[PDB]
This record gives sequence, structure tokens and C-alpha cells, in this order.
Amino acid sequence: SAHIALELDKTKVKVGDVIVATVKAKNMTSMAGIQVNIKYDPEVLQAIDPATGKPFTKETLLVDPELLSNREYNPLLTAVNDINSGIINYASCYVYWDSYRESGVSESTGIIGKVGFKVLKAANTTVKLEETRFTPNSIDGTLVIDWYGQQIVGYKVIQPDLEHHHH
Amino acid sequence: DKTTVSGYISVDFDYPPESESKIKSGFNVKVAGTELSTKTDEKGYFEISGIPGDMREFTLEISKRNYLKRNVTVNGTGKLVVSTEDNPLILWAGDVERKGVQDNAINMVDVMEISKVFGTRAGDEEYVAELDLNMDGAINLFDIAIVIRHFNA
Ligand SMILES: [Ca+2]
Ligand SMILES: [Ca+2]
Repeated sequence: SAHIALELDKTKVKVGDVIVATVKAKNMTSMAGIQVNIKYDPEVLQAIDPATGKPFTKETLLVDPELLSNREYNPLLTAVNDINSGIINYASCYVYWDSYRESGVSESTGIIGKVGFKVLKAANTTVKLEETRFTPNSIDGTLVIDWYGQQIVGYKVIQPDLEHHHH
Repeated sequence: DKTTVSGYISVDFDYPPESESKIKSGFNVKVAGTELSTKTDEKGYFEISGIPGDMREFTLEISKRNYLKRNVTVNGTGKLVVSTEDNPLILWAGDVERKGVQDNAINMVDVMEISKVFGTRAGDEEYVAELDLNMDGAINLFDIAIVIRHFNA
């Protein structure tokens, strides 16, 4: 029924290619916050802004968030990426849950955010939503809270295709 | 004849079962206007004896680092039980100690202090061990959610 998905726009690549990764939510009823962890091989892929090419560093947020962006509910966005371990670690959370609940309307389906990946090396690799040191006791490195601050569980996590070198 | 007061203290958020003993222990409980105090054990249990028998009305001051402090009034004499293991007195995490000092309010100030230490771990310059509120080995969305849950004093 519900899921968090990681999508790649391209999976068969040559060196110099830029892969766009998109994190999406589906049927995530009452969601007021989310944390996602994207694990990649930093030797093979470089995390970049998919429009400017600027490399991600520790504080860099996922680009173009759709869900959890209502100004009236006081969105709190943060990232503590570990670029050397190849981890993107992003969290976004509303602070005014009472205003959000009163609306009755759930940010259940839409884009969490995006990150690009520049291909550095001609090698088969994987980009996955995956538990890291940032996210113990998680759902495949995803943490979701509802508008009462309780963990949302029971959803699936959808992984993109493994990445292959164009030979 | 002296008065003894006992009870249980707990929390309202989820945590890993292995942290239970650390989460439930170390709540300070003090009889206001006296030096009669104690700390809760691994089950959240506390007991204080030797309260003057003539002291028929007293206040229990309950506190812990990063928790909203709580005053509970007690009326009675003898063996008194203020709460039970099934219906414990709840303290709210999220009144963050800032340079040694809490302000008795759960606020955006508290939220930002957690946000400051998001993603930090032992050995990091900024890491604060007791801001891992649910004691799961990470400071992340769940620790922020605990503060917002309690988002006022
Ligand atoms: Ca405070
Ligand atoms: Ca934690």
C-alpha cells in the first residue's frame, strides 16, 4: 500500500554521465517528518546538485523538495551527509503539527527531494536506500513520523535497478 | 512516626528495550523544603523515608537532565504511594540543558539545540550523549520528534 521509493533516471552509464536520483513517498498517511539515507560508492559516483553540478558536502540538502514544504507549519530541513563514506543523510520535519492536523489533509504522495550523481569510474555500482550509523532501528534507512510524532511503519522501500557500465 | 513515599516514574516515547534501565533510572526525586531526596532505579522506582509525620502536605520535585521538571503535590501520612508501575508519573523529555541551564519550557530553542547535534556521535566535538533522548545510538529525526511532541511547558 505505502512506500518510499528511490528512482534513478538512468542505470546504464559511461564515465561523465550524471544520474538523477529522486526520493518519493507513496500513501504515507499523516506523515509530518522523514529521514532518508542514500548509500553510494564515493569512488565511483560523486554526489552533486543535478542542475548546477556543485558537489554535495556535509550540510547540503536534497534539492527540489515537494512534500513537507508548507510554510505555515514551520518546516525544519537539515542534512549531515558523510561524503567520504558515500552517505546522503537528509531529514525534514514540520514543527507545527497542530496546524497540520487541523487541516485534515495529509502530505502522503510526492517528491521528498533529489540528488545527482556524476559517474567518476567505469564500474558496476549500487545506489540504495540503506540503514547507516545515522539510522539504527530504521526501515531500510528510512525513518517516518506521523503528525502525532509516532513512527509510521508497515510500508515497503523500493530500490532502483543496479547500475551497469556501458561497454 | 515518619512518612515514606514511593512510586514509579517513566516516559511517553518509544525506545529500544535494552535502554529501558538507563531511561527509567536517574530521575531525581526531592521533598521540597527538605534535604530528603533519592534517584529512581532501573524500573523507575523511587522511595523516600524519614519525612516528618507532622508534614501532612509536601511537594515532590521530579527532575532529570534534558527533562521538563515536575512538581507533584502529596497529601497524607505514613506509607504513601504516589504512582504505580502501570500508571507511572510521566516526565517529558525535551527541556534541553544549554550550557548547564534549563529554562522550564519546551520550545523552538530546544528543537534547535537537538538540530545542532543531529548526526553527531561519540568523539565528535559537538556530540552530547544525553541528547540521544531515546538512547538508540543516534541523534536523528526521532530525537527531534520527541521534543516537538512535548512542544510546550
Ligand atoms: Ca527549554
Ligand atoms: Ca536517538
